Amino acid sequence: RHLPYFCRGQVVRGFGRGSKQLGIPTANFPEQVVDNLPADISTGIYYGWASVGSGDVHKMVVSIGWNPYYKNTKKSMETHIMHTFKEDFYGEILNVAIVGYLRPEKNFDSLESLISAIQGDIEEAKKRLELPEYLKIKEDNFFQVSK
Ligand SMILES: Cc1cc2nc3c(=O)[nH]c(=O)nc-3n(C[C@H](O)[C@H](O)[C@H](O)CO)c2cc1C
Ligand SMILES: Nc1ncnc2c1ncn2[C@@H]1O[C@H](COP(=O)(O)OP(=O)(O)O)[C@@H](O)[C@H]1O
Ligand SMILES: [Mg+2]
Repeated sequence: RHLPYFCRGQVVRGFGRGSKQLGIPTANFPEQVVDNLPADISTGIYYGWASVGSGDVHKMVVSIGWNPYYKNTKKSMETHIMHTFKEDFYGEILNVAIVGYLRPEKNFDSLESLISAIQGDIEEAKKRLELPEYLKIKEDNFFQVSK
C-alpha cells in the first residue's frame, strides 16, 4: 500500500550484541523515524535501495519487527546494505527507499538457520531489485538530492 516508502535518519547504535558479529551489520535509525512508518508497513523483511550521506545508492534489506522494550506497541527497523564500507558511519544520514516485501518474520531454532535465512533474503533481494520497475528507483530524485 505505502510502497515505495522513503525515509532518512541519523545512523545510531543499538543494543545486545551487534550483528556485525555475523558479518551482517544492521544500521538503526532514531525511534522517531520508525514511529512515522505508516501502519500498513507490517512487520517482516523488505528490500530496496540505500545511500549514506552523499554516497552512491546500493541494494539493501530491511527488517521491521516488534520492539519488546518500549511501552505502547512500537516497531523496530534495521537496514543491512549490500556494500562493503571501509568504516562505520554512525551519525551520518542513511537514505532509504523501501520498495518490496519478501516475507514475514519467522522463528528460527538455531543461529545456523537464522543466518542461512538472512543470507537467502539478501540473495533474493539482489535478484528482485534488477526488475526494471525497482531498478529505476535507484535513480529517484530522492537520492539525487542527497548527492
Ligand atoms: C534481512 C534480515 C532478515 C531477518 N529475519 C529475521 C527473522 O525472520 N526472524 C528473526 O527472529 N530475526 C530476523 N532478523 C534479525 C537478526 O536476527 C538481527 O539482525 C540481529 O539478531 C540483531 O540486530 C533478520 C535480520 C535481517 C537483516
Ligand atoms: N553494509 C552495511 N550495512 C549496514 N551498516 C553497516 C554496513 N557496513 C558498515 N556498517 C556500520 O555498521 C553499523 C551496524 O553494526 P551493528 O553490529 O548492527 O551494530 P548496531 O546495530 O548496534 O549499530 C552501522 O551503524 C554502520 O556504522
Ligand atoms: Mg545492528
